[PDB]
Amino acid sequence: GYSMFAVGIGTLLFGYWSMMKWNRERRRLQIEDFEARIALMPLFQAEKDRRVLQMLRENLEEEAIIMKDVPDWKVGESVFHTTRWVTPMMGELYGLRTNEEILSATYGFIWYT
Amino acid sequence: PFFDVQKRLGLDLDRWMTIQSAEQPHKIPGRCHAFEKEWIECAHGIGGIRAEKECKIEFDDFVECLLRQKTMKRLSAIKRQRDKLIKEGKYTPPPHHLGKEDPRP
Amino acid sequence: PGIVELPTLEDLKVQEVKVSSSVLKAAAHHYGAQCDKPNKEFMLCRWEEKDPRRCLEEGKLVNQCALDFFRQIKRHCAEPFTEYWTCIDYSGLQLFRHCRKQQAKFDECVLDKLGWVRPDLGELSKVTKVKTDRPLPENPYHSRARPEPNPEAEGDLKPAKHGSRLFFWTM
Amino acid sequence: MPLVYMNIIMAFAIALAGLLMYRSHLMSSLLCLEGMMLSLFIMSTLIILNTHFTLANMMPIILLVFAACEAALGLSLLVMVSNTYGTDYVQNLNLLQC
Amino acid sequence: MFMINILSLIIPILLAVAFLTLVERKVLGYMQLRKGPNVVGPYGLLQPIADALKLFTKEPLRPATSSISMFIIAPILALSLALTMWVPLPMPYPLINMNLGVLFMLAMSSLAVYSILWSGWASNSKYALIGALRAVAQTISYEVTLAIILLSVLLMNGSYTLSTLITTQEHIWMIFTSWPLAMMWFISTLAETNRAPFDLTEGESELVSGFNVEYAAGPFAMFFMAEYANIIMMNAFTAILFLGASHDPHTPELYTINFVLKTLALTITFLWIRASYPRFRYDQLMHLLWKSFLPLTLALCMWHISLPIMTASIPPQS
Amino acid sequence: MNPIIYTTLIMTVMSGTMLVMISSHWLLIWIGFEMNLLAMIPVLMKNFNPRATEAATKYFLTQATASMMLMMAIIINLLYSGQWTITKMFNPVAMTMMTMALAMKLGLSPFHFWVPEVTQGISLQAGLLLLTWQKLAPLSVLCQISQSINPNLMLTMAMLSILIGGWGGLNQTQLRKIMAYSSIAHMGWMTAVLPYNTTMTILNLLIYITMTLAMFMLLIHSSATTTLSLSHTWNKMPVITSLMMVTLLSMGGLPPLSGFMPKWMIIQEMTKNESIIMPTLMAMTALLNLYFYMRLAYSSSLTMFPSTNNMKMKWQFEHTKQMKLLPTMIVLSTLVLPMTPALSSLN
Amino acid sequence: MNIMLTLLTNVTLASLLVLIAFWLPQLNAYSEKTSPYECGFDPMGSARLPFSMKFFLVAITFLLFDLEIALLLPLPWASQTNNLKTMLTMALFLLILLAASLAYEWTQKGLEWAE
Amino acid sequence: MTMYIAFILSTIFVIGFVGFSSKPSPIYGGLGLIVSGGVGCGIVLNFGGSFLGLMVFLIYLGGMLVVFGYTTAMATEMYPEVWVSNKTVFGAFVSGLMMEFCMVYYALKEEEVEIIFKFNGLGDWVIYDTGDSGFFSEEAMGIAALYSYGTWLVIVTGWSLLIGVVVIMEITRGN
Amino acid sequence: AGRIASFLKNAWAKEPVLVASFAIGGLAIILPSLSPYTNYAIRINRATPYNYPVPLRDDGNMPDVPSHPQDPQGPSLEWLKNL
Ligand SMILES: CCCCCCCCCCCCCCCCC[C@@H](O)O[C@H](CO[C@H](O)CCCCCCCCCCCCCCC)COP(=O)(O)OCC[N+](C)(C)C
Ligand SMILES: CCCCCCCCCCCCCCCCC[C@@H](O)O[C@H](CO[C@H](O)CCCCCCCCCCCCCCC)COP(=O)(O)OCC[N+](C)(C)C
Ligand SMILES: CCCCCCCC/C=C\CCCCCCCC(=O)O[C@H](COC(=O)CCCCCCC/C=C/CCCCCCCC)COP(=O)(O)OCCN
Ligand SMILES: CCCCCCCC/C=C\CCCCCCCC(=O)O[C@H](COC(=O)CCCCCCC/C=C/CCCCCCCC)COP(=O)(O)OCCN
Repeated sequence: GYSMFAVGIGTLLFGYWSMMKWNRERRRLQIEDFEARIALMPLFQAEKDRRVLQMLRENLEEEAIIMKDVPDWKVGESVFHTTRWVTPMMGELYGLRTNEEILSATYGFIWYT
Repeated sequence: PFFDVQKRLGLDLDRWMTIQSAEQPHKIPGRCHAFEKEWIECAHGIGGIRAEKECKIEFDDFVECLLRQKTMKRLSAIKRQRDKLIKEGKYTPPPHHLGKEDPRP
Repeated sequence: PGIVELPTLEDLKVQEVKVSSSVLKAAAHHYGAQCDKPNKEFMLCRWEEKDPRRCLEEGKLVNQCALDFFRQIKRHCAEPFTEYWTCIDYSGLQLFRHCRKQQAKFDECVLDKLGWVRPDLGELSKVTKVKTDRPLPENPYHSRARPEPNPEAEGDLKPAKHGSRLFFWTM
Repeated sequence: MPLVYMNIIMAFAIALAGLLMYRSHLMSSLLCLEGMMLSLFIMSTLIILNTHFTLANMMPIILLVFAACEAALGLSLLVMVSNTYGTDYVQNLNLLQC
Repeated sequence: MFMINILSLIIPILLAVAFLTLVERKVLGYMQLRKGPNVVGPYGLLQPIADALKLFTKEPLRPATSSISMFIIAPILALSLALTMWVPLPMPYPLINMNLGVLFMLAMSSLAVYSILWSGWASNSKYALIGALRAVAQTISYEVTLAIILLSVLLMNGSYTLSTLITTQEHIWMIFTSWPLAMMWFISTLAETNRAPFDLTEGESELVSGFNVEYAAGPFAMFFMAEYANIIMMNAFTAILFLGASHDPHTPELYTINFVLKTLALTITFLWIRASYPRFRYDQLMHLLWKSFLPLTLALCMWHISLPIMTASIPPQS
Repeated sequence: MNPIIYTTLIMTVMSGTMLVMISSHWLLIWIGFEMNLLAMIPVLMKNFNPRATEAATKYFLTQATASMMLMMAIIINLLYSGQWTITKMFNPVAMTMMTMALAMKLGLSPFHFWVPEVTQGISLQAGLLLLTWQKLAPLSVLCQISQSINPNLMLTMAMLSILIGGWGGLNQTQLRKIMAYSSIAHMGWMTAVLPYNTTMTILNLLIYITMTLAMFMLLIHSSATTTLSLSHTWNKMPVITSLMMVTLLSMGGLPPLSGFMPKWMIIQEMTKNESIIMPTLMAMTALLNLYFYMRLAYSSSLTMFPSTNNMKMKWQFEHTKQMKLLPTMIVLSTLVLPMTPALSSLN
Repeated sequence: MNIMLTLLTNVTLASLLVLIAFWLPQLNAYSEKTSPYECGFDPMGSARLPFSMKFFLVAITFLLFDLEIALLLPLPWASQTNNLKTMLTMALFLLILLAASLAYEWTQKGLEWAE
Repeated sequence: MTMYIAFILSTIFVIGFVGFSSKPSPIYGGLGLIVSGGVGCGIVLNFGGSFLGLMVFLIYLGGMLVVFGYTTAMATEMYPEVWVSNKTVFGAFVSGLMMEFCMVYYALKEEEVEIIFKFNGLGDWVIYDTGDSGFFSEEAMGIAALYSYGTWLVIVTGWSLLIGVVVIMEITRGN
Repeated sequence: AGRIASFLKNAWAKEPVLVASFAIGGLAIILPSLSPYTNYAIRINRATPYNYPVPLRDDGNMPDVPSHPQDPQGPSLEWLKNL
């Protein structure tokens, strides 16, 4: 009776100590790769800004070509009263593009398994 | 009717969850954080009756961000005109809207 | 509502950094150590202007500094870095802990040839200060003028004239 | 609004009509009530995900919780009704008039 | 190339089930001082094939009083769910990589009970009804305790991703930190797979055949394929949870072999238990799960919430 | 039921109401309603019998449907504006659904059908709770969203409630159904003035609660649930029947009694908004409530009905349990008209 | 997309197994053969008659306890919050009331099956 | 537009709702609600809410098991009804299917305000946000915030669950 | 004093499972308030950089703010490595 309980608690304490050490190491490693991501973030931000702006400009040029016959249509007219930057809705970015890359931009991360 | 215990005691039982622009975990922003912030700062302290008239611009922008109805109508109009032009063959879509672009990082 | 102003395709052009994500992850610590100043300037512009159109030149400087960093690495010792990022690239989760020997060789090379010290744990996540000549934006939200409030309550409180003035009550 | 929002709202309307239009079994009405709760869960979750309102990601769960309470409550009542009549027919609940 | 992976998963599982029938028969035989199947093929290696061929060439009967739609749907649901349970399991790489693989397993397991429920009800026979209601009682007995045990165990993993469990147990088996929980978890799996001493929905000596008494030939065989596949799957899940095999990214076959050996050991332990003990009464199972397992499980959930905070050992990946 | 469990359930009902009335978040108001209903169901079944079970089932079905509609309205309002605060509904469809849900919870016509039956199926103490405390939460919610309510729908429901309360009460011999129809008519009076002045709504609520508490306590004191049972009370406790007759006259709104003060304050308020036809119809319809109150007073106190021999034995025993607040309740139900201006303290 | 394909494959395999079972063998179906089984004899009543449940209270209690599972599964993510003292208090508080509700039902004979 | 998978899932959601709202035997109504719960889980998963969809599916599986047991105990009759064994049930089912078809047609071929507002189509993919950042799931963070931000919610929910246990104990007492 | 000892002996003899459950739950409740490593857990949680550290504009009055990650100023995770 006593011996069985003593062995059980001893095993539990050994496991607790081992897992404490391993989990502290895991937290340190996670901090490290989070720092790697933080170091890489500004470059990704710059490229994302340029990519979004180029897609919007290409859509603007194509819309200028397409809507030259409609009489009372302003090219690149906002739908907001405010003049500050509004983050583009992904429908605007991929509105005039093919179905496969729209499926990509919409469901690629969710469907990736 | 409304016994306003929270403000009397400074308790904050549920006010942390009422608006989209209020202290999210890990500073994750709402999709319409700027619009709601502008509308709330416009309408603060002037009363509901005055806010319904004098902050209509901010509220309309906030609603447009929420539902994107005007954006969808504009995209539909552009797509319809493009389809009409392509069916008759007057307009030809460029390579970079057909999958033949030069991608960038 | 007005026309949205967009940059031309010409001024959106830049010399891209065309290395894969494993190479970037392998170089990331020294990259954040060396190219800190332009990256921080760009990110300060980014969170202050709240507009990608207003921080294009700083993004170009970010690209240029990254290209110079990678060119310097390629010039001094490319083989240790190549083995390191190949080992990194094999992992499906791209783990640092599985490639410590190659990382040690790369670190020793960049320390001996370039005097590059790998940042310690906790350093790349510090909030730092940036000195800039860019003026602080005045109305980044493009806010309208706030409506005037209701004026105020002022004066001394007098008893109600002839009481409540309900139908027949004299008080 | 997208077709999905109107589909969820239609599901709620159908469940409410099912609850309001009774047949013999009380269990069928309880199922309609649970269906209304399910449609509310789906609709609120879709709105909260679409607008990225992080702190209301917890409210549908709480919603579910009180749904359970209702369900439990209803089932309890059904038991008593059955113990009185041997059926769960809503026709038997006619001792009380207007 | 993904369909090739689907096939390379599902077909070997079916062969493993077929030969697990033989393995259980021979293990029970040798524990009962006899031999078991050794005539049909060398050492009975051809017995599963003969059984399958006999079952699929025998006439299936549609009972006159039965509801045919659910009567046919239930075996399909059982077998398809049993096959689906395997796709998030990392061996060491999963076919489907999910953030919440544990929750997916829980939900699919909760859905698999309706196969027994609907087969028993749509049989429109009294013994099948008794088996279905016993399935209702069994789920009510085990579900809450199993979920809370799984949560308490995964508090040290840091997430619900199954592959992360490999990283969590790189230096020690998790059973050395939570052997009480594992104990109950093991018993819970016995109740979840309808295995002796908790084979109540079947109960050969009580209700002839229970929920599937009216089934014959192919659908009957489908029900047993589903049950044995579930046995192997649950034992593999237990091996992943509590017996963490070291994984080398350049030689994953070592992990695969070690994992298969551990799963085989757990399955043989199930067969051993079936050979050893009498059957529970189905109210006694409820009382065991609600008066002994549940209080200890709640206390251990409290303890496993407090322990990482007390010792500063919270895992990563919020 | 165990007394400790009963106290816990009563305090849970009260806590649900308080949660409704102190919350600024729609979800917490909904939770308060759910908690109130969950704790309220067992109180209706405290005295177990088939009638109590049927009443509890009808009540739960009605309130659960209303709660579903209320949550749907909240979600629609959130969809058209990312708002959780209870200020003013931004979508008219959501506002209509919310108004219908709150009317169903209150029992306003045409969602009044459940009010008599449930009141008949439960005990007098449960009826007291159901007809007094259960009105606070929906009325508080309605007061908070008063500016958003469409006047036509609310006024239609209020006029229907007054008419149906009078007509239904005209046909009743059971006292609990009489109280239920009285409650429906008074709820119509309360909700008629809500779009114009919530202080008048609060004043009417307080006065009605006082008179309803007085009547239920007087009915519990003289343990009568039918007209003929109440007709015996003069031969055992004449003071009780006299007080009941005066309180009944007050409930009918006759001056100089207190029950006149709410209607007088409401009609007057409506005339400040160029509303004359509706107040005129409202008073002329409240005449029906007065009629069946007068009939009850005729049968109870103004004449003497035949009694039974065994009543002699009841002459030898006093009432074991005394109601502390019954005298204050009667006095407040009758003699407070001269203190009418004090209603300014309610805004 | 891959999970949908997996589900379709599994369901199709099971359905084809059923088709093979019902179309390959020789069928000789008659009324005596298809009649309900009750070990030698015709059933006295219907199998659709009400079957009394003696654990009905435990079944209702399971519904409330199953939603306690919904409130506790976000715990691994909750341990990553900065204010651990608050979450630990609320996590422990939620498990205490679950233990108290089980204790209340246990002491009031709620876990005993109907006789 | 994009394979309309979500539109198909929502249509099946409505179909299962019609299945259980036409009110056949509660066995089939429970099955219909299970189908609706599964497809609703799928709908929520297609919008990024994995945890919410999986949990609602699990909860409704448990609830429908309890409902199946209670149906066998107290909601059975000699001949349980299916959607084609009764003129009323079949009529309700067909009416629901046809009015769903009418709404879908009138919404996708032209743009009309049915009850609240209008719709043109364009698929769900338009209303997405294209945000690019994070080593975590926003849904998981928001749900886990219940233990740090939602103390009041935890208190009221736990009290309600304890009271619900007491309440079901009281209601089924009898006497 | 002796009454509780007899009650515990009886409970250990008849219902050891409940005794173990109550003991474990009580330890789980009380031990965290007496542990010195709870604060270490809070500090470790606050040291995890989930989002980007946005730089502050230099105003010439920030002596405790680093100008570079490797500058000595700012928080230090030295305590974490030795743990
Ligand atoms: C592991 C899972 C995947 C396996 C992969 C294969 C999947 C096979 C699919 C399952 C079906 C196979 C069952 C094997 C036997 C075939 C059953 C049926 O199809 O055959 C007969 C089909 O015959 C039809 O009844 C009539 C024949 C023609 C009907 C018209 C259909 C169109 C054909 C036109 C012919 C023109 C040329 C066609 C070829 C180019 C049915 O006869 P029936 O007696 O009832 O039923 C008892 C069957 N018995 C006799 C074997 C016991
Ligand atoms: C005035 C009358 C007092 C007695 C009667 C009270 C009746 C109501 C019951 C209890 C009222 C609770 C009100 C307090 C609301 C909690 C929120 C506030 O106090 O702060 C929380 C303090 O939480 C503490 O843990 C206190 C909660 C402990 C209460 C649990 C048990 C007591 C409840 C008992 C009654 C409930 C019903 C019966 C249950 C058995 C969290 O603060 P913190 O996280 O730092 O910072 C939040 C901001 N962040 C997130 C941005 C960082
Ligand atoms: C410093 C703090 C540490 C925290 C505390 C840690 C120490 C905890 C010490 C206690 C741990 C005990 C855990 C065991 C849980 C169950 C114990 C129990 O009481 O259950 C039994 C019953 O449980 C059983 O015996 C199960 C019956 C079925 C057995 C089936 C096969 C037997 C198991 C074979 C081997 C199991 C291997 C499991 C591990 C597999 C690896 C994953 C109670 O039932 P009764 O005896 O009838 O009495 C109660 C009513 N009067
Ligand atoms: C402060 C932390 C608290 C939180 C931790 C607890 C987590 C969950 C544990 C509780 C779960 C629910 C408990 C249910 C209570 C059961 C009540 C009951 O009914 O008891 C009787 C039995 O009576 C008992 O309760 C047993 C003894 C009294 C309770 C158990 C001991 C209480 C605490 C003892 C340990 C204290 C701490 C350890 C000290 C160690 C020495 C220093 C049940 O038996 P029956 O089924 O009726 O019998 C029929 C068949 N014979």
